[PDB]
Amino acid sequence: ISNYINTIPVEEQPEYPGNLELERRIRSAIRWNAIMTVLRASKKDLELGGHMASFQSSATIYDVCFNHFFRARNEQDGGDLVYFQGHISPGVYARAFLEGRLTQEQLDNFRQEVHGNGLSSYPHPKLMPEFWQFPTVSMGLGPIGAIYQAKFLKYLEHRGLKDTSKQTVYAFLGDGEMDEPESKGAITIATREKLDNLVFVINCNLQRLDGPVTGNGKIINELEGIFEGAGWNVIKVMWGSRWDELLRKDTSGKLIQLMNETVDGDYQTFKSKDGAYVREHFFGKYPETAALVADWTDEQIWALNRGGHDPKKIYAAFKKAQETKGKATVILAHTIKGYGMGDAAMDGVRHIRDRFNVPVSDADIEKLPYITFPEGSEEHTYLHAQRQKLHGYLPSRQPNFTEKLELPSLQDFGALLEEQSKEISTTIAFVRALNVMLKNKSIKDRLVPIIADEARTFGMEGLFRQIGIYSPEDEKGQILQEGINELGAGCSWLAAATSYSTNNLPMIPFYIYYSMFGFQRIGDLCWAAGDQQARGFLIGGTSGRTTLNGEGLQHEDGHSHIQSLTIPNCISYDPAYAYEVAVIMHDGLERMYGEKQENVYYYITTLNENYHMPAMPEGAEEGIRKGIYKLETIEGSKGKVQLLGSGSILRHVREAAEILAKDYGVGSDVYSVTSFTELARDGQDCERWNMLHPLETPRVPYIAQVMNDAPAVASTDYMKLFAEQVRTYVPADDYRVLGTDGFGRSDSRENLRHHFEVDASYVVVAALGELAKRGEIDKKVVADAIAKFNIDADKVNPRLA
Amino acid sequence: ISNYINTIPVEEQPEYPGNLELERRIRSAIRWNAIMTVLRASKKDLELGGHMASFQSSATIYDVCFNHFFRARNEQDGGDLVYFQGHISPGVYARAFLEGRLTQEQLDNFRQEVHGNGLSSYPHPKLMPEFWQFPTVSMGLGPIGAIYQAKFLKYLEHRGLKDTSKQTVYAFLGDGEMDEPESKGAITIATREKLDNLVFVINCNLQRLDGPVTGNGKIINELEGIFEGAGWNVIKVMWGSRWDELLRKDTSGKLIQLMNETVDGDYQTFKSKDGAYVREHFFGKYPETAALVADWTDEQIWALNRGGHDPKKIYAAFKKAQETKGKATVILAHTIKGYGMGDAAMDGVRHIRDRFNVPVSDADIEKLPYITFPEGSEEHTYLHAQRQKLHGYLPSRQPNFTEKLELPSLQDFGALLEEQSKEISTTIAFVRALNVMLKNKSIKDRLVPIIADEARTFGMEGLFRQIGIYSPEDEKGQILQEGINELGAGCSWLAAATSYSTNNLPMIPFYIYYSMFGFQRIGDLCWAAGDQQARGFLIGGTSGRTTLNGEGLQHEDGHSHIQSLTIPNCISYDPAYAYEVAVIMHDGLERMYGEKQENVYYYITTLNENYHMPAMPEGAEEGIRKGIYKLETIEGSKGKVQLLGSGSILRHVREAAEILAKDYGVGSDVYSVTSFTELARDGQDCERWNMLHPLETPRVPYIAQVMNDAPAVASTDYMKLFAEQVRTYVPADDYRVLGTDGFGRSDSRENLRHHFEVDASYVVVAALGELAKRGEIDKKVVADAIAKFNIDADKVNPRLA
Ligand SMILES: Cc1ncc(Cn2c(C)c(CCOP(=O)(O)OP(=O)(O)O)sc2=O)c(N)n1
Ligand SMILES: Cc1ncc(Cn2c(C)c(CCOP(=O)(O)OP(=O)(O)O)sc2=O)c(N)n1
Ligand SMILES: [Mg+2]
Ligand SMILES: [Mg+2]
Repeated sequence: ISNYINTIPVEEQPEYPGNLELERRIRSAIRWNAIMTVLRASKKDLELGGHMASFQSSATIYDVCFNHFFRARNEQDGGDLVYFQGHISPGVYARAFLEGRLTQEQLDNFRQEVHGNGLSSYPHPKLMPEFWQFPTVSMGLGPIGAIYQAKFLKYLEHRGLKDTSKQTVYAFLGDGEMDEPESKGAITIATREKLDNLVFVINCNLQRLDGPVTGNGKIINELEGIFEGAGWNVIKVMWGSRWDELLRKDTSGKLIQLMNETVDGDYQTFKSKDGAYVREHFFGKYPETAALVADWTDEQIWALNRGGHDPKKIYAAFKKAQETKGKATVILAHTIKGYGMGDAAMDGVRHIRDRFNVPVSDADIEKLPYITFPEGSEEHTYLHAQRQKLHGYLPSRQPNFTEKLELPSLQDFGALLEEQSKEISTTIAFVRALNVMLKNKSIKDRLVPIIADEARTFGMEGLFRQIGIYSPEDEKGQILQEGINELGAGCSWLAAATSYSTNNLPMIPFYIYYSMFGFQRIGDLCWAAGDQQARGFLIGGTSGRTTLNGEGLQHEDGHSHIQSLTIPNCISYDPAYAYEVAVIMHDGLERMYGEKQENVYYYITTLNENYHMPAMPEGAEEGIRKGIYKLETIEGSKGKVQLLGSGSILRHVREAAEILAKDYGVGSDVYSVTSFTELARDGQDCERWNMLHPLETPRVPYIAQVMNDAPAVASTDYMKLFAEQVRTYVPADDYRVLGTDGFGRSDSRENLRHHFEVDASYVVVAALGELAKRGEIDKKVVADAIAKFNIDADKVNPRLA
Repeated sequence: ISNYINTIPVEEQPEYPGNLELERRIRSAIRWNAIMTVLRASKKDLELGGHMASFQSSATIYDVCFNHFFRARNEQDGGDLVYFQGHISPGVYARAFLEGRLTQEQLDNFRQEVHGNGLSSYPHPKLMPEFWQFPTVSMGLGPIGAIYQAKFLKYLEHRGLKDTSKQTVYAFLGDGEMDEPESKGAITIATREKLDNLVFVINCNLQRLDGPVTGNGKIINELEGIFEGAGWNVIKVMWGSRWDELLRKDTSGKLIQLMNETVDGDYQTFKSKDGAYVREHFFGKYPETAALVADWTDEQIWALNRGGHDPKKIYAAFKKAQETKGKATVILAHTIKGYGMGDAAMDGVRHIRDRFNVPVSDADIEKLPYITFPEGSEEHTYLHAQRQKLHGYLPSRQPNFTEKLELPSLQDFGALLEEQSKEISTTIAFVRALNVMLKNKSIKDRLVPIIADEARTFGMEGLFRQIGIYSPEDEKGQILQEGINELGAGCSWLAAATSYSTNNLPMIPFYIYYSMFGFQRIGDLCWAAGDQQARGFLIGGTSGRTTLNGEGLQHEDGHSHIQSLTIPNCISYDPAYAYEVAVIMHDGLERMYGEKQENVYYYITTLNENYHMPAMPEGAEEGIRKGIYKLETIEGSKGKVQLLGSGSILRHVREAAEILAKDYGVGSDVYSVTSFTELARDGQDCERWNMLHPLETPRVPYIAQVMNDAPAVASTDYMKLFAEQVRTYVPADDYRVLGTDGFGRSDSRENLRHHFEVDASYVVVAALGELAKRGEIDKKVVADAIAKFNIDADKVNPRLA
């Protein structure tokens, strides 16, 4: 940790290239418009919300960037990728409006979007697909997402995919936000990969929402110490030019000491006082210091500003960051929260109007008007001149990539559609589908297989020889290995899955990991990924509660599908067979990267268990994509039932169907449910349409179109709700659901399949139980089956076990 | 960072206190038994799994701690809290067996626990409630969990609740694991809080699972750099004692420069070779280094070992960490993964038996026999003698606290059961409930309110002046303010929620935060919390998709309940009224901290919306607990329906009921569903039991004992699956569910509840639609309602919007 003064001495500070006075004129109008936007929304009294004090402390930092650094998307690259602090959006909206990119009506619709012409509270690409790019309001996700974005940009270059060398990734963070584990949790990665195309701009106003980050300490010193220890280039922007001659004057080194020894809380207090308090309490600590401002009007004292408010001091830091190579730079900008708001952080409105010399007369001020710069005006000229010199305006977003990809047809996945000689798993099927894609000229180099240490478990190690491991194992390596870091890998996946828009270069990621450590461990990023319109594939390997049998409690995933079904634009599947994964993967590619360019991403759970893989029934394609199709019908004169299964459990309900037919003469319809969730979504859609169109003929849910009314039983490797979610749509009077509710534990697949009551014997007993209720069979026969199958009717509910 | 040598010089290292010779024998026996355990499970060929290489690399570190450092739970405190690395469990089981705490049958039942006498793969309290304490296999959770456990212990001491001053928290981590953002993302807090009762012990064998952590780097240096930069005391245990002379006679400084410049990849290459190789490639790099070992035989060179394998080196670091105050300490133990296993890294195991001079014949080697030390043997005496000196054996866990608390009665919350004066929200109701508790003499100081920055949003800023904010606002402050760090807040919550077991001091944490950042953001921690038998309350504030109306996409929670229902021992509630919040909180208090000592934790979503809070209907208590109760029935001569609601949407369902009655003559039964999830679970339990007891009297779902068969409609601020989850158990033929499926956006509550098709208007059209279908009313009546209510029957499905 260095002294509590700027990192760059004024002697090494470059000349500021802009018109300081004209820029302040433009900056003040933006400040005013930002405040009017939030104030106008406030007037509605609809509890709309919005922030003001934050952008007030960082406006000048953004201002210098928009005028002298931020490159907009251009013919060569997507420009600088700016991860704007989410809640300073009113300021971004204020500038866009001034640039004529947003209308007055839109600003008046701030935080009112449902009707079509409003603005989102925060950066939400899904809501404003041509404006916002990176979802940052969920603190912590911005810094790590940016780190991996910077890394992915380097990847594109090294692979020779695109020259991203002129792109800088900027993460604008708050100091309170750095407390999130994800904020500093991955910073050593920027050093490892020498990400000199990444700049962290932490706005150090010393306060978070309900108070100061560390009132008893020095947050800027803590930040410096850890980022410096992490090998980052640290630039502290502490004081404005006014301090320059003061420090130069101080030969006793007492100012540095006072500055160094004063704690956050104190500094924050001074800020709420007056020149008198400072000179007395601050400067009054030592005579040597008091004697510096001794000849200072208290108003001269109170005039000393924090470095984050001085453009000249801000410019030096960004110019230096821009020049630095070999590592990432973090700029710690010292600011005042609620800067120039005084009263805050109509009398207060008159205050900021005066404070920033805003061009609004006393006759207009009560109208809370927005300010605009006419064409031909000095301000209008400069505002656009600076941006044009920087390639245009940002934030901006292109929702669809321009190129046409020549995707592999399903036929190209032929070998997977046929019966397998060897017993394999859906994971081996996945790796094989990847290889089919690796032979496709058009997308072969666009594929981005991602791993988090474990490859062997997923039999991914065979790909290493064919495509290599990105290791700037060389800079041309194609597979991204992120180590034991599920969040970081999800971030690389997000960078690749949204590359089609950000860089207009579609990249198709395939991130495979232990399914349990998916939505459960990185769920907030998965939700933000949907916001970011990510188009890619998340592969939850070693899935199913009873299939990853030895690992136990914190590994056995019998619910990721319950977690995944909560994301609107995530398409989840739990295939049982290899031909299904091929059909599913092919459909995803087509939907997402085909001409449709559907803003959706895929989640496919795959297995680590091998078994016979039959050939795809002819014409089963549409059903597989839809989520269900009848596998076969079995004859039986004693009765009829329908049996549904998915994943590794389908194999077991299929065995229950043979037992039922053989030992009980009960026939059945066997269905492979590739997606209980897509089927649930379809039923809901039909029911909603029906409810909304009372005079129209009721639409029939696909699952209801596929199934009949015979008593049904379903079993899967997930908790019962996974299959229960389609109850409303099952056309049978009876629909029993077996599932793996309860905490996992270590044992053999067989022992677990019995414990969780999802094996063949339970399916048979469940099927028999319904026919018994119908009067088709004697209750005694089901009671004997329970006995016959060594089933403990009185063992604790697995959910409780 | 510092030189690549041991932090502690020999002249400063203390005399080893134990019998190294005897200790090696015992250690070798534990090494053997651990491998026999995993190998024996392997023989079963049931894909049970288990690891061996990892524990082989860290065995001596644990051995020195078990012999001279670890304090077992005792009469005064819970002893040292050790977060044992997850996959080295075979080594912990091997020692427990040698200590006579585990039987050979149990070891023989390693990873086969479904039947009663087996052992879990990893540390899982829920599965082995009296053995394991902290769930660590999900990497990253243990380090951050440990930091907040150390902080909580301090908290207990500052608040005067318990002198935890003699307890040390050890987090045994892997170097690969440190890549998880959660691993280093919060190390800065240990310095902030001066956690000199926290010791991070990172096993630096330089490799993850599928390779080195950073082959082209030095993770020990990286680790050292960031931890020291974060203010921690870092102690490096690099080289064994054989290096001392070499380093001491090397006056040129070349050996250090060589050690310093060598990257991890080459170091690892050295251990796969032999002495000759090292002599040429490592020492042969320079004439001065080559000369240090010129007099050595390739064997004497091959014998040079890593510090983490030398008891004397290990001991010095743990001892030194023991006298370090004012901050936490990180011990970087340098080891060899797959140590002593050589080749591997039946009879091929005879190599390790040779390697560690294991006392088992080459004829019995194939039998994979366990080693034990007979009562009276020098080894047996020393093993137990060392432990007794340290208060016994660990790990061990106590499932229930011993003291009896005098919990508040429901009557004590009487004011909350009456009709409320002003319009308040369920969050105000929650804070008021907390205050009732804070007046209880028995539990007032056992309460642990936890907030992540935001307090005023939840009106918690009012408890500050009352109970204070913990600051070691003083050190006796009760409220834990964890800033913008949801994971850290949940870790403090976890430490508190399980203090009843680890310290036999029941503490009752109430963590309130923006619901969206609960399970979605810290779900892996939440799952581990259930594994750790956590007893506390998680309060999801500003919950509901349409209720936190202005915030939008990344804040509007309409699915946290779908995530929370995936955890078996978490009880979820979505109350609409203040009296319900009181009954649920009282019930949870009694269930968890009452005589019942039920291992479950609660999840209550609360609102930021104010509306009329009615008086609790006499006798509604049990129904509120169970999940549903009839609020009232409204008369209607034209038809009848059932209307269900929860949270903030219930009042709109009641509004729909009046509309139906007043505008259409349709009567209804209105139900308040406090917990759709608990009703589903109950129904699932009923049908499961029914299926398993076919000859017996069928069990009726509680919801079927409340509802009747009139067409039903339900609406909640959550996606449709939240209410649809009870379909199977709803006794009505028609059951329409309205929900907030889809991404959130900014707008007014009114506009949002209409966009998400969940307001009174949609409930009325849904109910009327059901009657028209029954021929009960004209289809034109529903069509006109849709018109009357300005409903867009053809707008896009909110899920797709
Ligand atoms: C994960 C998460 N937690 C909490 C919040 C709530 N929140 C919080 C806690 C804010 C305080 C921001 O403090 P900061 O120091 O990061 O930045 P500023 O002081 O510059 O605003 S702004 C905001 O929306 C959030 N958006 N995301
Ligand atoms: C969150 C998470 N991700 C992945 C794994 C899988 N995993 C991984 C990736 C291991 C490698 C351990 O590497 P390490 O360096 O932390 O430890 P050792 O070298 O001492 O074994 S052990 C293991 O079970 C896990 N348990 N938890
Ligand atoms: Mg701040
Ligand atoms: Mg390792």
